[PDB]
Amino acid sequence: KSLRDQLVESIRNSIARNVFFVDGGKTTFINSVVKSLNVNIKCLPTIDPTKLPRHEPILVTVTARLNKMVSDKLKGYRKQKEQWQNHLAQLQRGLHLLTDKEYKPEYFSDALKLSIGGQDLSEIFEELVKRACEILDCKAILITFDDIDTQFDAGWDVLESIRKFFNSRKLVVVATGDLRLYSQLIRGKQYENYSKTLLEQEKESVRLAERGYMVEHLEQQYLLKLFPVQKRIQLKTMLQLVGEKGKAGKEEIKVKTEPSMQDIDAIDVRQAIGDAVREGLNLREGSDADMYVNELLKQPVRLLMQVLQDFYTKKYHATSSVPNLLRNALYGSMLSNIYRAGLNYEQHRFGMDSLCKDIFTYVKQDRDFNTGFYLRPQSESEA
Amino acid sequence: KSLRDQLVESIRNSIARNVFFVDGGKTTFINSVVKSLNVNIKCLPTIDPTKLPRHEPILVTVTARLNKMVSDKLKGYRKQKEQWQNHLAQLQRGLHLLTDKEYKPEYFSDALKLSIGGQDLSEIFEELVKRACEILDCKAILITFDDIDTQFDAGWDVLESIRKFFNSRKLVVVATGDLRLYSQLIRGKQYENYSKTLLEQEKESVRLAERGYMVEHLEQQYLLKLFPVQKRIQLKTMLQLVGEKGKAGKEEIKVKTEPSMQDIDAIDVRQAIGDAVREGLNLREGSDADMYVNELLKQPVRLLMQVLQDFYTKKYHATSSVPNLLRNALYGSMLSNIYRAGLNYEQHRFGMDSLCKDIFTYVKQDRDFNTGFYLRPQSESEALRNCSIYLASQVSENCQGSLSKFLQMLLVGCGSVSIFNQFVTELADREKFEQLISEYVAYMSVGRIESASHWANRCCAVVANSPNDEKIGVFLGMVQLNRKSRQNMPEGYKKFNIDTENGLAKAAMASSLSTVASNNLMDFCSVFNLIGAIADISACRCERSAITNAFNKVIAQTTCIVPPWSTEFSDAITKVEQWLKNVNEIEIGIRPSALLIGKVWSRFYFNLNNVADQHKTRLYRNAEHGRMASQSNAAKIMRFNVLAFLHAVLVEESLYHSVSDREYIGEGLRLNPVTSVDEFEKKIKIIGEKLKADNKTWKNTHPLFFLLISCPILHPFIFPIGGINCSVKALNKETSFNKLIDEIVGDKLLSDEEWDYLTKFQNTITSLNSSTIVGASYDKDTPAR
Amino acid sequence: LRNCSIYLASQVSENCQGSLSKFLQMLLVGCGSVSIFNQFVTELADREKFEQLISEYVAYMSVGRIESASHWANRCCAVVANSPNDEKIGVFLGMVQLNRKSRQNMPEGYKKFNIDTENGLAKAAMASSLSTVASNNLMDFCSVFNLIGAIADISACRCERSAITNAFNKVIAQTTCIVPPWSTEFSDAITKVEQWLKNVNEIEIGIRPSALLIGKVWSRFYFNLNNVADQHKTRLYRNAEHGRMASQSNAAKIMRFNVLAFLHAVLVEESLYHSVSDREYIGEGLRLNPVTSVDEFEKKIKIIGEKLKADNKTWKNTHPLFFLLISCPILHPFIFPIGGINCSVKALNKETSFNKLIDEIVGDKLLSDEEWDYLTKFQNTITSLNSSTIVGASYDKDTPAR
Repeated sequence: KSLRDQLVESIRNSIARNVFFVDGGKTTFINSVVKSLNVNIKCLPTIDPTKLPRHEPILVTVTARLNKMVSDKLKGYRKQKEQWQNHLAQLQRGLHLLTDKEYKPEYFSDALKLSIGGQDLSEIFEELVKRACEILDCKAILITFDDIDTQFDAGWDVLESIRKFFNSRKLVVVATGDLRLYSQLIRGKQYENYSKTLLEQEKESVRLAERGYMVEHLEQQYLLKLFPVQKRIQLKTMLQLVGEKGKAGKEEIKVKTEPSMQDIDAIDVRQAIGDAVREGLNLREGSDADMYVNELLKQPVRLLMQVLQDFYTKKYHATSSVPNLLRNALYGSMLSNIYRAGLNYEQHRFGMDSLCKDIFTYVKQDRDFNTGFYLRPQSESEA
Repeated sequence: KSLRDQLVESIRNSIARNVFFVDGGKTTFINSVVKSLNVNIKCLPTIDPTKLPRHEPILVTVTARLNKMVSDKLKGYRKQKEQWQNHLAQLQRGLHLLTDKEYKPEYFSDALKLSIGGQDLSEIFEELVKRACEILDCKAILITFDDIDTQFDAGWDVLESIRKFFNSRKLVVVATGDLRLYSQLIRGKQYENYSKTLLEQEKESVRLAERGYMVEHLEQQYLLKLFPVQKRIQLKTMLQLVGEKGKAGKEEIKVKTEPSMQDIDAIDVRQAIGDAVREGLNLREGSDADMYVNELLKQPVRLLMQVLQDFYTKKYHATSSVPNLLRNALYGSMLSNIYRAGLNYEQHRFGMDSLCKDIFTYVKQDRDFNTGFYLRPQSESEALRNCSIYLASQVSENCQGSLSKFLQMLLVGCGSVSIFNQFVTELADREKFEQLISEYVAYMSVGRIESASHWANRCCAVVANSPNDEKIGVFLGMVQLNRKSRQNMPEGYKKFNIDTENGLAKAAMASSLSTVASNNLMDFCSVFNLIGAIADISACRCERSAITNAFNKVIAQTTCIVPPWSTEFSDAITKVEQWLKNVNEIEIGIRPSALLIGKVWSRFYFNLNNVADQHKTRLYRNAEHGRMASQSNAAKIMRFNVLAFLHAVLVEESLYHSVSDREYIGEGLRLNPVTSVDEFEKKIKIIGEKLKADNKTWKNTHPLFFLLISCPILHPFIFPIGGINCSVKALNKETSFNKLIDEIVGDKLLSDEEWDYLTKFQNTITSLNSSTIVGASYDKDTPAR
Repeated sequence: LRNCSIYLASQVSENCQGSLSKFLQMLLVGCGSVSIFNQFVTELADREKFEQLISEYVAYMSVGRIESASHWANRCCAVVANSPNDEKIGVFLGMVQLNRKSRQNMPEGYKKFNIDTENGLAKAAMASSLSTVASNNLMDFCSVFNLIGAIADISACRCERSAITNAFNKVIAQTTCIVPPWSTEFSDAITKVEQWLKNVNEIEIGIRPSALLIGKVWSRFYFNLNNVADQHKTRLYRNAEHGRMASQSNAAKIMRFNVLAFLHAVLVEESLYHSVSDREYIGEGLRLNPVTSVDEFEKKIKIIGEKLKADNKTWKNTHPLFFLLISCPILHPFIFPIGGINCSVKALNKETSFNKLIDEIVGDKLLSDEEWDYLTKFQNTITSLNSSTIVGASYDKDTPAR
């Protein structure tokens, strides 16, 4: 992408917070960036916070990956090393601070032997990063964090590590995900600070209202802090990568419907969807088919991938009822949505007795009751 | 800053509680102070309570930093040292007191060996500070605490350490943050002291009330204690550092927009914001742009920094749509605010279907429902005030360069708020009120409209299930025409028939037809549906065939339900095809604001009720032919409803359209054409010959009015049969009203030989005059003399 | 709350200091936003319901987010106009609801209200008080609050003459608003407002009011207002027009005394509770309000008038706010309107001697004798409100004997 060139190239002249955020594929784009960086900038292997050991601070993972990169370099082609070890061991023995149930006085003696005073892990990690940058022939080390949609608790550890430890020039951070998720995490953590019995005592509408405005201000400032607006990345969607109604279509990509498809017969991408929709909905080429296609192009890119692939593979199947094929693909792809709405789960009673009741249920939650039986995709919500 | 000189200099002569508090950049100011101190006062490195190890008392961090400063000094240039060690070790071994789950007796023996008695950590730390002051050649050691906005639990440890340990001359404390946060912390800690089962037992309103007053007194005394009022620091805001309206501006600072900006080209700071706001909101230099800038200057200084930097860097980008740039910057900067309000998160469905629903949601939480569609930043709260400017940017970007989308904004968004107030609020508890809104959205199609005419069709039903006072079919902006020929008429009064109307007059007339299917399937001739029709043939396409079915959608009898709470057109199409091309070339040069669109609606909506009242009580048996100012019929009402639109657009667009720097309308007393065209004949005209002395046309300036006045759909309603006043006095305007219109449109509207019949037929309505209106008894005659 | 009271008193004292516009603001938006709620909105209201009624009353009233004082007064007209009873006359608290449809059979010369027959400043003063409320009938109210709101809006515009021009056009223009969700030709007048605004500008800076003064000025004003709403209510006879007497009242006399009720309220409390002078010049006397005649107003000005001289003081240094208000061209047409002047041998001795005292304060002489003579049997004087019919007014009996 030219947008990944964006991210690389602004990162390049961003060192001559320092955190770049990407909305949203996220994983594929992050990996592309990691590569395009290989004017030197080191890049740690992408960290997936949802796949790490559970109770393991992000600082531990970052330091371990940095240790492997530094030792792999140090190995080829000793004076430098034990003084990398020095900071590694001292960072270690200073790492009880993150994990302890409480403070015990034996840790005072640990804080009085000797550039600020004490055992502040921020300083030790920043010298560790200075170590790594001197050793690796690099200035800044790109700590890149992967999306957290699966389990967004780990996002809090990521945010705290970014705030407290990765705040340094020798580090540039690229995080990705959905900013609503981080909003949620931060707001919940901000509510955590209010004292218990205060919350159970002051329960007038004014108190909840002002505490809401207040957790507002705090969460907003937190996010403007860790994720500067100027450093946030697009990651457009599909409909933006293709034409709207024929008056657009920057960098069309094409999809492949058949096995042979010698990179010339590939029937577009807007087409594949239009053709599935027109065949399986029996809709003609009116503005209504382009309608359904437009809505379906706005989908999470995986959902479109899976529906469009199931349909066409089973279609090859059928040719060694298209609406049956599209219906099966849509049932599987939108399965969580229909199971939300209370529509019929079973395939063995699709028939049409359950179809009418499904439409009535959909109309009931879509309200409407006037154009709802059209089944046009106009509703409040994705589901 | 001179204010940091303040803090340093009062601290300097404050030692010759002792805690200085700073409201709120806090971090930058604190660091500046730490420096300005380097008459000696030692200063510990600034402590950030949110970045310390978790379970670590503030005393530990303070003592460690003091130990490093003392040992770094002690190193250069032994008798003193082991007696610093003595206090360090004894403070240590006396530090189990802060951390223990409980007391164990082995600690008694620790408290009996030997200036007060025991192992009180306060004394040991105060001697440690005396140690450090003797060693370092200083009197007082500035323990400076950094802001805690991130995680304000640590503020409690800070407060307790200040109260119990840093209370000493050899220590001066500078804390910073927001005093509401510390209020919260202290109040919660005070409630902590009340016994459990007491709290679960005494739960009368009096008990909670007195315990509230009581935690009041305690928290207040705590804060007056730890943070003396005389020692609290300003830390002004941005708007105070710059001018209010040009009558201020102490120590202006300037921002830099471009990379080169050789420390002279820096275009101010108030300017950068004013220029972003005026470009991305399309707001002109009126008091409204300085408005938005004033509100945005009051923001947390980081938010302004980030929005103002994103906008201008991406602007450099664009020059190797400004409203798109400002909208993106505002969306990112105010992201938490909009995500609070429940507005659309996604960028991939910004469009304008979600824009109208966003405005309705904002108005719902801003209450108002009367000026809310203005999107002015006036709300209770920071969150909705931010959302207002973000939505203004959304409107400016989405409506830019589109006459269809302008009418959309105007109708769906603003009307979706006005209609609700005056015709749906009479029903509505909060649970019930929102659900009434929920259907009003669902029925109105707000957020999911197909077409503007569809909204207007549904608007007819909503408006038509409330009015009273003799039950006439003369509603807000419409006339309910009789469709059953079962009523005994005086004179030539009879039904309405679409077949006797011809060509464009029929097409214009049929666009306004609206059928509502409650139980009687009436038919309304409504101005909204005509406006909705115009929106639907404004962005179809270059085709002539596409215009054809665009007609057939709005021309055809459109029938809808009341809410759940009560060949022959050949030349007209070329003409609409004509005017659409005319719109297409030159609609792209239109940058409206939520202010302009809201104010055009305000005039239009107001002018509408004057027509709904003045012309209501003038439906006589001979009032037809509308020859006079005090005779009205179904044709005169509709003509002035159409004229009310065009006048509203002309006036506000002469005032609030960012295509021209100034008004061509003049400083005058501004009225609406209700029963005659005095005011409309006027303003066009006074603008008409000013444009020439200014060497301007109706094209370059006043685009929207020019496109609307030139619409063939509107022309039949402008000079209908029986809607033209025929007095010697009244004609001098109306004949001179015609000329001005022709001169703008570029083609001459009615032939004299068509003009003569009017004042003594295609493209002119000839059957609405004698169409009877429901409830109009039509039994009385016009007054004489 | 006791601490909050003194804090808010300090807020009022600081913010209203040196500003006649902000003084009227405090007075109207703040204090009125409380009284109006009591007497016209409490009849509806549970605590959950009560606060929500307040929440809309704030939201509709624009309390906390007002654009202009006239906007508040326009919304105040609707709130006041959805409760009164007892024969359903259009004589409300501080206002008159004028008929706008000429469909009613009149005795005598009674007819509509028309703004076109009024001229120059009289028109401008009259049109400022026009208020339209759009519930279902779009009536028109001539309200003292909107006139006070108008004065506030042309008190802090600026030094310009053009800025005053559109300041007029905002308050002059037909202002139309909804009921709450719970029911060329002005050339010389502008120079004059431009005149009086400069007069205000030099010397408004020397005005330091208190929550006590502002609250007490409102208390007198608000009280005087209901005496006018009752004494003049039951005096609308067919021949009560020309207002020649104390027991004959019309739409012009009611409004004049509503304006006089304001000016008297300011004069009295400001003689008592304004920190610009150490003492009162009003005297230890029994203190009444001008309701049906100007006995009390002719009085206090005067007793203050010649005390100021023995004390070597002027209406400038002492009693600033009253001096600025009495000198406002906007108010003058309502002071001596046609049919609002009592024409009894007894009653005139005050009113002719009421005129002199006013001229001597303002510094310019208000009406020419040859304008004064027509009054006591025309620009800068209201001549069309006398014969303007009021809704509900019987207008059938003329001064019922005994």
